[PDB]
Amino acid sequence: EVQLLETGGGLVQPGRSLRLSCAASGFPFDDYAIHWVRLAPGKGLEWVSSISWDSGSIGYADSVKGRFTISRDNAKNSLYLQMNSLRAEDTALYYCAKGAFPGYSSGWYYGLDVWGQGATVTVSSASTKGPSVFPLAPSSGTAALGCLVKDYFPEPVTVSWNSGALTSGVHTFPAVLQSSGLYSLSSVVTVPSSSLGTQTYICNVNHKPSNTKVDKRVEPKSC
Amino acid sequence: SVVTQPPSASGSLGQSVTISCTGTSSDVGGYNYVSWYQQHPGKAPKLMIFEVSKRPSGVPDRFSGSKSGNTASLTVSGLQAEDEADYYCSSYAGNKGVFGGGTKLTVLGQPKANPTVTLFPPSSEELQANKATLVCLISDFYPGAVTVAWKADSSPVKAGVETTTPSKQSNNKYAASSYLSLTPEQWKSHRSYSCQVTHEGSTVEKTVAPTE
Repeated sequence: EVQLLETGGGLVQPGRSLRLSCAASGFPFDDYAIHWVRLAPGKGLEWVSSISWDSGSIGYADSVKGRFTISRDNAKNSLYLQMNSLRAEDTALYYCAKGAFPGYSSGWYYGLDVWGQGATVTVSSASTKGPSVFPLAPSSGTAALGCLVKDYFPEPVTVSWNSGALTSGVHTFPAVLQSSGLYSLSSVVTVPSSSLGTQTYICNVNHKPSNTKVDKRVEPKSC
Repeated sequence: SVVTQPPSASGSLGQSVTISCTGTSSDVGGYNYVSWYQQHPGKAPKLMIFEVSKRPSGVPDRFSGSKSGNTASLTVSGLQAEDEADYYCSSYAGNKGVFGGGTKLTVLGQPKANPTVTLFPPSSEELQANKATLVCLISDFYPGAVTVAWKADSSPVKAGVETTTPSKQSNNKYAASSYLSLTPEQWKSHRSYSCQVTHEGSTVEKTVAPTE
């Protein structure tokens, strides 16, 4: 299938730089023009940049003109966006999107049919605090287990299960901004009961601001 | 530039709702290249309309496009539960594109969904760190309004309560969570603690105990 995957996200201070990548597959990347579109929190979509198949046509939004640098490597089927001198208003979710037809403006003519999952970019001068991860054990025909991502700052944290292999039955929840100024989060998976002593459930918490990466095995309580 | 879009739209199940998209003579009113996109929470946008009124393969006939002057409109007839999402319009502007502000579409008057509540006691690892947290999790409910009440035995809790704002998940349904913070000595002092989830007049209660 057609597929686009953005990488290179994270938190970075106002004025610093950050480079985004978009890996393409499933379609002839050699001929199509690709574009960047961001989604700012609370706002809507906003077009960032565009580049033709041979880099002969390049365009930027006025808010990032002379600030971002778009490029591509057709041999690696990869699109890039070099973001320098980042501002707080650059905090957004950056999407990699291809057009319906390989032309430059054709993505505007006939729409952008394929989008990637996006890569989060945060531009703030805030402080940093790593989260404590505690397991929410189940009672040893389904059961609910999870782990508690407690007292971190700032947003966000990513929680996967079994290095990403456990996606079915995984319940997602938003974070509380507690009165202490710190966030807290919890992730929970619903699994069949007859597998508590058989399978291993590990929640992978990644808080890039603090460079904290915790893997907590969640196992049934011993009453 | 800026393409004006109403922040929110609404329509009842089976009814119709039109979402306007207003630009200028150099974008919306200058070309017949207006696109419409649908975005469910947690997922990438999906092309619904291109060239003002053309539908790609995979888009139902319920979505239809039109344009009149500097104003493009998206009409969704026979509104359905899965149509609740965000909708952005796009337009060509001369080697550049521009999106609308976006409109949240709420489908009013649908069958309710009862929340699934799960309450977790404090873990032994948190208690060994001289802390204690009760984690109440509420998911798969609709509509989004919900009240969460904590109880020590039968009496209401004094302080230490944090609760999320209900937000829709990838399955297009709402989910929230509430956190009751206690010291380890408070946790072992009461017989039981209860999370009370009131949703659309119905109340659910889950209970944990330090002994059980």
